[PDB]
Amino acid sequence: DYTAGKEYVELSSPVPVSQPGKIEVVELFWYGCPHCYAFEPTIVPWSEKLPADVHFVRLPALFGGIWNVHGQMFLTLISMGVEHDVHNAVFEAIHKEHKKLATPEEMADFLAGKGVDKEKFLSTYNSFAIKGQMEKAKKLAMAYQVTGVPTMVVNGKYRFDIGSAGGPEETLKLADYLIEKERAA
Repeated sequence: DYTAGKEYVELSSPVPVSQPGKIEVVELFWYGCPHCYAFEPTIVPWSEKLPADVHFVRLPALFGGIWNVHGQMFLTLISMGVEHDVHNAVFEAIHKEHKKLATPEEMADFLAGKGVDKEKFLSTYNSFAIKGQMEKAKKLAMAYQVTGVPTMVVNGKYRFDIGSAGGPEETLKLADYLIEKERAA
C-alpha cells in the first residue's frame, strides 16, 4: 500500500550492500543534524529489535566541510569499536553543550573524557584505512543520490526519509515493509 514515487523511490542503479546475505538498512546521518539527533529515540530501539537476517548500519553523510570532519570522527570511533558507547555523548555535546568538535584535537580531548584512548583515536583518524572508508562512504552517498539527512536506504534499492514517509515512526514502518519486500525475492 506504499507507492513508489510517493513515500520512497527505487534507485535505477541498485547499490551493492555491505553485508551480502542480509537485507541492509542504512541510515545516512550527520552528528550536527538536529533532525538526526531528534530521530535517535525512535530509530535506536527499533534497530535493536531487528531480526537476524537484517543488517542495520549508520553511514555518515560526507557532504563537505564540517560534515566530513564529523563523519571521519564517526568512522574512527566505529573502527575503534567504541562508537556505540560514545554515540549519545557526541550528539549531546554538539546539540545540548554547543560543542563544535571541529578538529581532531578537540575531538580527542572530548572523547578522552568518555574513555576513548586519545593517542589511538588520533592515529586512527589519520590512518590510510579511515581515508579509504571515507572514500567509500562518499561514493555510496553519491550512488544513493541522497541530498539531505536523515535518509534511509533499504537493500541498496529504496531511498526514503522522514518527510516522504510522513513522520519518524512512519519511516520505520516503511522500512519494515521494504525489508519484507526484499525478503520476497
